[PDB]
Amino acid sequence: GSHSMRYFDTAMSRPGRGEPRFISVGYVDDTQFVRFDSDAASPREEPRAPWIEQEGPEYWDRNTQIFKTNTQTDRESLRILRGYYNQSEAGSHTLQSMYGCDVGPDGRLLRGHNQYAYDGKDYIALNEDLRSWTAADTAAQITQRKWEAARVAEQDRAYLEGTCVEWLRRYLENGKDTLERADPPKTHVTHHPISDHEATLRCWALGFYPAEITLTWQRDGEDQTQDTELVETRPAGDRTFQKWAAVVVPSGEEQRYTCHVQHEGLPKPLTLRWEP
Amino acid sequence: FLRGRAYGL
Amino acid sequence: IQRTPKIQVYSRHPAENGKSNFLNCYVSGFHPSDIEVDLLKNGERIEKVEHSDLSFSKDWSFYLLYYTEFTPTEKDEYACRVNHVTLSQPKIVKWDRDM
Repeated sequence: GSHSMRYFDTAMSRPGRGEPRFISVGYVDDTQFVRFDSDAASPREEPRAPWIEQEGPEYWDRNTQIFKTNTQTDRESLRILRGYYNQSEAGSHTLQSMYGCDVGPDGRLLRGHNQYAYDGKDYIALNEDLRSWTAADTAAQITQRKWEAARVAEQDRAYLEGTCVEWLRRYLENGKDTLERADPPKTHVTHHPISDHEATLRCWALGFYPAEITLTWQRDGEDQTQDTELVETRPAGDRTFQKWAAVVVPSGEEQRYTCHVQHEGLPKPLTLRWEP
Repeated sequence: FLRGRAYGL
Repeated sequence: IQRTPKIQVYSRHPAENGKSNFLNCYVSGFHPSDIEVDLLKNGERIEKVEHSDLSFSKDWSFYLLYYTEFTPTEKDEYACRVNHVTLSQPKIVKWDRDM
């Protein structure tokens, strides 16, 4: 199927508590493979991604050097952002960025990403065209002007179409036995009375990978979007994910409700009912 | 593989 | 400006009394990133608990998984206690086998 590589970067100022902490976490799909942290001298490889162990000292020296450079740039960006927003030196602020690429089954670029946020709000993002920017406010229009003057979009595009796609193809080949494996959900339906005239039906999906899944309840073949309580997909801690969807139904009507489960690990969607 | 951020905000 | 955490408490595998498992507390949808998370056994803080590396979703909100190896029993009650800037007092979510 399709695959993605993403880095999630966070720089947080902590006045009176040293220089801003900077963290960069890399993912292939829903598998974290590396973590860089300014609080640490060396990167940390994830044990659930042993395929990254394959990389030599040239890879690590170059990535460590890039991370140190990025740490310097983001620390300087936080200082400049305080100024752009007329903020005092007293408060803690956060700068985040996410970037990476999506590739099709052929390994070709489907799309690139490069977005930034300041204090949890969109700041500036590279558009899908990989040439123009979306600036959220007047401060980000200042950055957009500096970046258009320095032709930054050309440099980010070069990374996204080049390095990003090439390295993702390499990680996928090295970790093919795991990264290309979808684990289907293990499913079951539970039933608990709420009152003498209503009961909750809960449809469970456990042990699946990747995280993308669709759980829907239907009543007489109609989606119950508004009446379904859907928890956020959660990590089990062993590479897999879990999710549930519940619906409150009139007692005696349980057989009119069917849970529909869609996941990459399944050849065709599952239809489940409560089995008393 | 990391991307180098040459220009700041 | 600030987002309060969502909290789920659950086990890695379906719980079985006497069988070794992992107790999880997933905190997500919060901003800013500083958060205090404790896993509790019968109201008491479990001293050594591991956690995932700070990351975030497409909407920029942070998430973390706190976990510890455990063996569920009939009498033992587990919970997660979370504190964040958005919360006036710590929020306690109990582990319910069917949640």
